[PDB]
Amino acid sequence: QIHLVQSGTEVKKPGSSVTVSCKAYGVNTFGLYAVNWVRQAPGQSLEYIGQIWRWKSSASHHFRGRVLISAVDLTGSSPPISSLEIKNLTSDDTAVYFCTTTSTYDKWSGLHHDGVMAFSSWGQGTLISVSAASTKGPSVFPLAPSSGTAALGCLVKDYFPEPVTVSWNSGALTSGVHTFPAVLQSSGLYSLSSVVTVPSTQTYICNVNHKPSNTKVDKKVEPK
Amino acid sequence: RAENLWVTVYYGVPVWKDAETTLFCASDAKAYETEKHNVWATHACVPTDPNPQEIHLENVTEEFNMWKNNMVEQMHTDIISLWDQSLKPCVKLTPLCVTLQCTNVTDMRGELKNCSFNMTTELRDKKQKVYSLFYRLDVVQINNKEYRLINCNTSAITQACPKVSFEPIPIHYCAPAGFAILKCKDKKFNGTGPCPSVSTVQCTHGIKPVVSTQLLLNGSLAEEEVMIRSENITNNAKNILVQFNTPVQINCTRPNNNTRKSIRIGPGQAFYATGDIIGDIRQAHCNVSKATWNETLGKVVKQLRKHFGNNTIIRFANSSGGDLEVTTHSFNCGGEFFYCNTSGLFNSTWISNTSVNDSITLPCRIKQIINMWQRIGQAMYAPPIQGVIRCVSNITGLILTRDGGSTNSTTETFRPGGGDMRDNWRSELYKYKVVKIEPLGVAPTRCKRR
Amino acid sequence: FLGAAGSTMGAASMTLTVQARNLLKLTVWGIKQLQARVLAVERYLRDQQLLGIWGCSGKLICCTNVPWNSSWSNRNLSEIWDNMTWLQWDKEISNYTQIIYGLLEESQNQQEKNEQDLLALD
Amino acid sequence: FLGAAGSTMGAASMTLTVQARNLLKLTVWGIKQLQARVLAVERYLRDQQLLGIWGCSGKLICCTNVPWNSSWSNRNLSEIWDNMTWLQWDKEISNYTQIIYGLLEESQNQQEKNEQDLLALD
Amino acid sequence: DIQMTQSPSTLSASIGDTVRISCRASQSITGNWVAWYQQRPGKAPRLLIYRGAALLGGVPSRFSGSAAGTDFTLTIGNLQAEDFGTFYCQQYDTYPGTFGQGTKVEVKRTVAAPSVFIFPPSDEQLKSGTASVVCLLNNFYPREAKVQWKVDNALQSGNSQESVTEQDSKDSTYSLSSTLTLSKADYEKHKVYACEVTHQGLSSPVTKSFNR
Ligand SMILES: *[C@@H]1O[C@H](CO)[C@@H](O[C@@H]2O[C@H](CO)[C@@H](O[C@@H]3O[C@H](CO[C@H]4O[C@H](CO[C@H]5O[C@H](CO)[C@@H](O)[C@H](O)[C@@H]5O[C@H]5O[C@H](CO)[C@@H](O)[C@H](O)[C@@H]5O)[C@@H](O)[C@H](O[C@H]5O[C@H](CO)[C@@H](O)[C@H](O)[C@@H]5O[C@H]5O[C@H](CO)[C@@H](O)[C@H](O)[C@@H]5O)[C@@H]4O)[C@@H](O)[C@H](O[C@H]4O[C@H](CO)[C@@H](O)[C@H](O)[C@@H]4O[C@H]4O[C@H](CO)[C@@H](O)[C@H](O)[C@@H]4O[C@H]4O[C@H](CO)[C@@H](O)[C@H](O)[C@@H]4O)[C@@H]3O)[C@H](O)[C@H]2NC(C)=O)[C@H](O)[C@H]1NC(C)=O
Ligand SMILES: *[C@@H]1O[C@H](CO)[C@@H](O[C@@H]2O[C@H](CO)[C@@H](O[C@@H]3O[C@H](CO[C@H]4O[C@H](CO[C@H]5O[C@H](CO)[C@@H](O)[C@H](O)[C@@H]5O)[C@@H](O)[C@H](O[C@H]5O[C@H](CO)[C@@H](O)[C@H](O)[C@@H]5O)[C@@H]4O)[C@@H](O)[C@H](O[C@H]4O[C@H](CO)[C@@H](O)[C@H](O)[C@@H]4O[C@H]4O[C@H](CO)[C@@H](O)[C@H](O)[C@@H]4O[C@H]4O[C@H](CO)[C@@H](O)[C@H](O)[C@@H]4O)[C@@H]3O)[C@H](O)[C@H]2NC(C)=O)[C@H](O)[C@H]1NC(C)=O
Ligand SMILES: *[C@@H]1O[C@H](CO)[C@@H](O[C@@H]2O[C@H](CO)[C@@H](O[C@@H]3O[C@H](CO[C@H]4O[C@H](CO[C@H]5O[C@H](CO)[C@@H](O)[C@H](O)[C@@H]5O)[C@@H](O)[C@H](O[C@H]5O[C@H](CO)[C@@H](O)[C@H](O)[C@@H]5O[C@H]5O[C@H](CO)[C@@H](O)[C@H](O)[C@@H]5O)[C@@H]4O)[C@@H](O)[C@H](O[C@H]4O[C@H](CO)[C@@H](O)[C@H](O)[C@@H]4O)[C@@H]3O)[C@H](O)[C@H]2NC(C)=O)[C@H](O)[C@H]1NC(C)=O
Ligand SMILES: *[C@@H]1O[C@H](CO)[C@@H](O[C@@H]2O[C@H](CO)[C@@H](O[C@@H]3O[C@H](CO[C@H]4O[C@H](CO)[C@@H](O)[C@H](O)[C@@H]4O)[C@@H](O)[C@H](O[C@H]4O[C@H](CO)[C@@H](O)[C@H](O)[C@@H]4O[C@H]4O[C@H](CO)[C@@H](O)[C@H](O)[C@@H]4O[C@H]4O[C@H](CO)[C@@H](O)[C@H](O)[C@@H]4O)[C@@H]3O)[C@H](O)[C@H]2NC(C)=O)[C@H](O)[C@H]1NC(C)=O
Ligand SMILES: *[C@@H]1O[C@H](CO)[C@@H](O[C@@H]2O[C@H](CO)[C@@H](O[C@@H]3O[C@H](CO)[C@@H](O)[C@H](O[C@H]4O[C@H](CO)[C@@H](O)[C@H](O)[C@@H]4O[C@H]4O[C@H](CO)[C@@H](O)[C@H](O)[C@@H]4O)[C@@H]3O)[C@H](O)[C@H]2NC(C)=O)[C@H](O)[C@H]1NC(C)=O
Ligand SMILES: *[C@@H]1O[C@H](CO)[C@@H](O[C@@H]2O[C@H](CO)[C@@H](O[C@@H]3O[C@H](CO)[C@@H](O)[C@H](O)[C@@H]3O)[C@H](O)[C@H]2NC(C)=O)[C@H](O)[C@H]1NC(C)=O
Ligand SMILES: *[C@@H]1O[C@H](CO)[C@@H](O[C@@H]2O[C@H](CO)[C@@H](O)[C@H](O)[C@H]2NC(C)=O)[C@H](O)[C@H]1NC(C)=O
Ligand SMILES: *[C@@H]1O[C@H](CO)[C@@H](O[C@@H]2O[C@H](CO)[C@@H](O)[C@H](O)[C@H]2NC(C)=O)[C@H](O)[C@H]1NC(C)=O
Ligand SMILES: *[C@@H]1O[C@H](CO)[C@@H](O)[C@H](O)[C@H]1NC(C)=O
Ligand SMILES: *[C@@H]1O[C@H](CO)[C@@H](O)[C@H](O)[C@H]1NC(C)=O
Ligand SMILES: *[C@@H]1O[C@H](CO)[C@@H](O)[C@H](O)[C@H]1NC(C)=O
Ligand SMILES: *[C@@H]1O[C@H](CO)[C@@H](O)[C@H](O)[C@H]1NC(C)=O
Ligand SMILES: *[C@@H]1O[C@H](CO)[C@@H](O)[C@H](O)[C@H]1NC(C)=O
Repeated sequence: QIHLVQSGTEVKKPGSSVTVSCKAYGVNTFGLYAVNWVRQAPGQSLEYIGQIWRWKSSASHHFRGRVLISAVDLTGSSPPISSLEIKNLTSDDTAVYFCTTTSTYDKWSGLHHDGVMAFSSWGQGTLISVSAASTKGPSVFPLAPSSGTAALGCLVKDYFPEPVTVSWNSGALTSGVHTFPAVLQSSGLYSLSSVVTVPSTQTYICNVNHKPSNTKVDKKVEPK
Repeated sequence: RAENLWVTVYYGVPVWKDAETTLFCASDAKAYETEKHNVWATHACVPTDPNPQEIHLENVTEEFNMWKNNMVEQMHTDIISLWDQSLKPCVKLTPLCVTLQCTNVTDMRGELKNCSFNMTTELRDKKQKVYSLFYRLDVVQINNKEYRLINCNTSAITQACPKVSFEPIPIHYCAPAGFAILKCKDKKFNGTGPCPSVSTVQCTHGIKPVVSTQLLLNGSLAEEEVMIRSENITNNAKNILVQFNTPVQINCTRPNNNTRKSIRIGPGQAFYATGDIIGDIRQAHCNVSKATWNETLGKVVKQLRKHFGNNTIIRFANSSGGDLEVTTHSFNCGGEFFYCNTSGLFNSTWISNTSVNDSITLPCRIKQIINMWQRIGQAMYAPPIQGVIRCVSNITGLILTRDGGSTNSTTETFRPGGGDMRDNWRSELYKYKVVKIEPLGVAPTRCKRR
Repeated sequence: FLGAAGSTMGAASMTLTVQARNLLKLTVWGIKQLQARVLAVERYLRDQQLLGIWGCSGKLICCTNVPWNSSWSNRNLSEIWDNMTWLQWDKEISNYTQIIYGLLEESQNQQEKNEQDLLALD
Repeated sequence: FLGAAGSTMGAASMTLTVQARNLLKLTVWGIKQLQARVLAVERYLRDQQLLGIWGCSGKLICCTNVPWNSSWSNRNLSEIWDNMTWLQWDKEISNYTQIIYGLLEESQNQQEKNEQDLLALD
Repeated sequence: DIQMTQSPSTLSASIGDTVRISCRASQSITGNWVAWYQQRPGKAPRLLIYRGAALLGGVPSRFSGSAAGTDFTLTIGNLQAEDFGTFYCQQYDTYPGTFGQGTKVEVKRTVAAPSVFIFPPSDEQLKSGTASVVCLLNNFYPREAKVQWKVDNALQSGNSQESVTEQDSKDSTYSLSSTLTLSKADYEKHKVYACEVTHQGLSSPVTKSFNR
């Protein structure tokens, strides 16, 4: 059926230009299907950017001329693809971008209203993080239990860019584990934590994998 | 109380919705003077208006899909239903299943069989010892050489009347009152997407129901560039319909000058047997001019690269395999049914813009007993024709398939398609669709009432 | 003939009139050229019966005592006839269409003719 | 829908509106689902032609200039609408029904339209 | 340019309940051009209802829309687990389309008190020149809670960051973190560090501290 597969995660610095692509699988053509680009700010609501419909590119008065939506139809080697380019990137553009499409063939369908429409099919989404910071390795610190019951964990600080994958005993310990989401520190570096609840010897460990910095570093946890 | 306007009924407002209805035919009221005892469709068939009306709708954009078009399905069932109504009053050949004693004709490996058999006369007493002439394709041996009708084990058989003809005549499809037919006037249209310039007509243009495979014959030419159409292009399971710019001259003849026995299997019925062949000893052949086919190919091979990429190798090859209707070029000329070997035309290999004598020929086989459209229970016997048959048609398009073997990023090969006859009707019907008019409408205005 | 379908509703009122109108012994195909035109006259009378039972009783344009509800396409009058088109218009009213139909036959010609009968007595 | 058939004529005037309205390629049974609905539209137009040629020209209720004869169901007005029912009513008028029909087409729309034409000249 | 207002921004509802989320537009929308979307956390938003009452094919009958003038409302009967998430209302009435504030539908369950744990700074971190004290709130309901930092019985503003886990898949609970970032110099000038938490589960004030 209908499948919208977007590009990978793009991390670009302010002032630069970013281009994301949407490969539309299952769509016979963009003639019978209108394509809309919508972004979602983190912790915030959804915002309409622009569209391409009847092969005519269009965008909101916010982005007029600053945003370029181009698309090519179904070819012999690949499904229909649409592309969005944003020049003059800023820090407020860090929203997650979505590639959407809608069936326009039904002329009396409630989906569309003369260019402005709803969105039937949604893509995987593509996150664009705009920051001037440079990639750095995470600093890992153990959290030792003093003494009801007991709780112990590891602290990951000052890494960039996201994400990092934190495990316990290399996936052996999956229960009672709560991994807190990364917080953006005032220094522009990310920090998170992974804590495990323990009753009462086993001598646990932390498994941290940061792919952008290629640091697979592992730290242990000792009670004081 | 609170002002101001009031509802008011308007009748005949321009509002239509996409729908489906039952369409009738039209023959141009000349086809009726062509006579020859109900040629093809036209008998009581509706006379076409001498001045058809086409109204261009300005400031309008309508979205079309030819593969979802319902006019195709009605026409397909029409030709099929038309076919049966033609064979009902005719003479049924049922007692032709008699044993056939056959021998090799006096070159080219004995394609024709001279068959002796027993037959029932007007009287029910004495049989009749008579011989006939059948093509190798019409008979099958059963175990001197003894043969039988090829259709007898599968189904029954009936003979087409010599009075009627299979000659395709222009047929205009029209819509009843309250409906409308939309026409796409753009020069370049692939059958899908929005249409900038749309006009409406009561009747579609002249459409000749020419049933053919691997070659669209006597069709409508495209405008400017040649057209490439496919339901799902990247999908190799879907056929690719092509529309030509310039028509291709093709000659198919029956280089056998024949005679009709007109044997009497009464009372009242007379069968037309194939007598001896007087003339060139030859197999049926189809001619295509080397210069004209090549030029089209060069223009067509460039259009595929608007999809398959600027640079790539496109190789052509003959049919993969299957039923005879699929593997050969099937059509009707002069009442006879030819099956042509198109393998000679499709032998080529192309470069980015180019490919690495005065004439060409194509061996054709003749089969009188046919089941088209995968019909079981009814087999039609094409009656023999006096003299040599010669016919000239336009080749206006193709039915093509893409190989599934990939190596998608390397090269692609295309082969002649077949099967579904709806594609043949989709070739002429791509620019039309049916909508029903909704005249009733309501609008607010001040008039109220006394 | 449909020429104003792309034009505005205001311009579409001029050409309204053109839209109103544009052996037989065979065993088969006789039903094909019949079934089409019979449902046509059935579809024709289907519209005309509605025209009579409403406050029209006549063709083309006719008015009624049904007040236009604000909740039904709240608009500017020039935003309707001058700035908008019929296909685009029927699109929004699609929800209230069945509601309006009831007001014509029930609220009017049922309650109007009876109102008329009472006003015709004196 | 016929709900007042048992009720009095006076109550039966409220629900009057509801009474107004409620492949095909087969060789056989196609004539069975056809012959029924064709006489239906024939029976339909048969009533409507009478409605036009009389002083109605419109559906539901309409009045006329034909005076009610005493010899035709001499009655009390409240004995008709309030105390009596339609099936019971059509029963007595059964004799004068054909007489009344003549007064509508002849005495009115024949003599009225001509009367109107003479009143429309001045 | 239309502005969409949703109420509430988030709500607590149980399984089997009938949930009503309303929405109001800056102007009156007629022709009823309005859409409602469902978004489960970490997943792309899915289209549920268009034109305000019209349910999309494949969507359960439990969802019901209502559209009148400026006031719009979406009604969900027999609430179930898969229905929990964040919902959005959108208007395609005019160019361009604008969405609503969003409404987070949150699982209802008995109020659960947190178990507070405090972690003193690691040794290796102390050598870096900064010290971070981490206050922990384990599984608790509801999500809303307060954590204040008292140093030698004195409140602190700034240099404080908290983190909240998503509602747990099974326990339907939340977990909270608190991060206090200070330098090494300022860290040595004080003695006792305390973590004060107040939540609907405790029904009493709680404070966790360390004498280092
Ligand atoms: C069937 O049939 C049908 C019919 O017949 C068909 O259809 C078709 O289709 C096709 C497709 O395939 C198409 O084509 C397409 O188109 C599209 C569109 O275009 C349009 O648009 C554009 C854009 O727009 C924008 O911009 C502008 C500027 O200028 C403006 O003005 C506008 O307005 C817009 O804007 C907007 O927005 C903004 C924001 O955003 C705001 O602000 C504002 O306000 C607004 O709203 C444009 O540009 C264009 O234009 C152009 O063109 C035209 C013609 O066409 C012209 O007239 C003009 O003037 C111009 O021109 C120029 O250019 C051209 C180009 O080509 C040339 O030719 C000329 O000469 C000149 O130079 C229009 O308007 C488009 O987009 C596309 O494109 C694409 O493709 C191509 C190839 O083909 C290429 O080359 C390109 O490049 C592109 O690609 C892209 O994309 C892709 C995908 O996505 C990718 O992959 C790639 O890579 C690329 O990307 C790149 O680039 C970008 C930029 O762009 C960037 O970003 C990135 O990064 C990279 O770099 C195409 O072309 C057609 O049209 C149709 N047709 C009709 C008739 O319609 C179908 O197809 C069939 N089918 C089958 C199956 O067969
Ligand atoms: C007309 O014809 C055209 C062609 O002629 C037809 O086009 C065909 O359309 C179909 C769609 O029906 C396509 O199949 C789908 O393909 C997509 C995309 O697959 C591609 O991309 C994937 C990801 O690429 C990205 O990531 C990589 C890694 O970073 C990156 O490098 C890359 O650049 C890109 O950025 C690849 O994973 C994928 O590779 C895999 O598949 C190849 C094809 O089989 C194979 O060769 C590879 O070896 C590899 O195995 C490929 O490159 C698929 O996503 C999609 O899969 C869905 O459908 C299948 C059934 O076919 C189902 O089994 C799957 O589970 C999956 O369904 C998920 O998605 C649904 C939509 O979101 C969702 O509803 C489901 O519930 C399910 O999601 C569940 O699981 C996920 C985790 O698995 C979980 O997160 C969810 O929450 C949920 O639980 C299809 O396979 C054809 O590819 C395409 N043809 C061609 C030639 O491409 C068209 O259909 C025709 N139309 C008509 C009308 O006629
Ligand atoms: C104001 O007016 C507007 C007028 O549009 C009102 O909008 C309409 O409101 C109705 C109120 O409920 C809606 O009814 C409900 O519709 C659901 C979805 O219907 C649409 O989507 C279908 C799904 O399409 C997806 O899936 C297919 C298959 O995979 C894909 O191919 C698609 O691409 C999509 O991914 C779609 O199939 C429908 O289209 C079919 O039906 C409509 C009529 O409704 C026809 O016009 C279409 O031509 C088409 O019919 C053809 O195709 C089907 C096969 O698809 C054939 O079987 C047919 O014979 C025919 O050939 C729609 O566009 C339904 O799922 C839903 O049914 C469920 O729920 C009800 C209870 O609500 C149950 O009773 C059912 O049993 C079932 O559980 C329900 O019918 C209309 O969809 C909606 N839109 C329209 C009509 O276009 C709006 O509400 C009004 N406002 C107010 C306030 O009232
Ligand atoms: C795609 O479209 C193209 C173009 O539209 C189609 O090509 C059409 O093909 C038709 C045949 O299927 C053909 O019809 C022919 O018309 C010819 C011209 O008729 C006009 O001229 C004559 C005068 O010559 C006028 O009297 C007449 O009124 C017309 O104005 C006819 O000459 C053709 O008859 C001959 O051919 C057919 C088969 O093609 C035979 O059945 C027929 O019997 C005729 O053959 C005899 O006559 C020729 C000489 O004329 C002899 O050489 C031959 O051997 C035959 O002679 C013996 O047999 C007869 C009895 O059959 C006997 O009396 C005699 O003594 C001998 O024993 C035929 O009527 C269309 O004209 C043609 N279109 C055009 C524009 O030309 C193509 O089919 C379409 N594709 C498909 C798939 O349908
Ligand atoms: C399918 O069949 C069709 C029909 O047969 C083919 O199309 C025909 O193709 C031929 C040749 O390609 C063409 O014949 C020529 O037509 C010219 C007019 O267009 C004629 O002028 C010309 O006649 C001269 O040449 C003949 C042979 O050399 C002579 O016999 C004849 O008398 C002519 O000679 C005269 O003229 C010269 C000056 O030029 C003068 O000096 C002489 O004194 C004398 O006066 C040819 O006959 C047909 O016109 C084509 N028909 C159509 C309808 O287009 C088609 O090619 C076939 N396709 C395939 C694939 O085989
Ligand atoms: C296949 O198509 C090609 C065209 O792509 C055909 O090539 C054509 O060949 C003829 C010669 O046989 C060329 O005519 C020549 O014209 C030039 C210029 O007037 C003249 O100098 C030569 O003496 C000769 O007359 C013709 O131009 C050329 N086509 C093009 C477009 O240039 C080829 O003929 C086709 N295949 C066959 C069967 O030949
Ligand atoms: C096909 O075979 C038949 C015989 O079955 C041939 O007819 C015979 O032809 C010879 C001429 O050499 C005559 O002497 C015989 O009298 C014929 N017999 C009959 C029964 O007709 C026929 O000639 C063969 N095919 C043809 C006509 O070449
Ligand atoms: C159709 O044309 C092809 C190409 O000429 C024929 O292929 C020949 O097949 C025979 C065996 O039947 C081989 O001996 C030849 O070598 C083949 N020719 C070539 C050029 O390879 C084919 O036979 C023709 N007809 C049919 C019915 O297949
Ligand atoms: C043409 O029609 C469109 C939509 O029907 C409308 O927006 C436009 O104003 C119309 N043009 C004119 C000149 O009326
Ligand atoms: C195809 O050709 C066009 C110009 O004809 C060019 O812009 C494009 O880059 C080419 N694509 C390739 C070589 O993949
Ligand atoms: C209504 O139409 C008048 C045209 O005279 C225009 O000036 C006014 O701005 C319009 N107001 C609204 C609310 O559409
Ligand atoms: C006529 O009706 C009146 C009702 O007011 C009644 O009092 C009177 O007796 C009736 N007379 C006859 C003769 O029916
Ligand atoms: C019911 O009908 C009968 C006969 O139709 C009539 O006599 C009687 O008065 C009616 N009942 C009422 C309550 O009107």
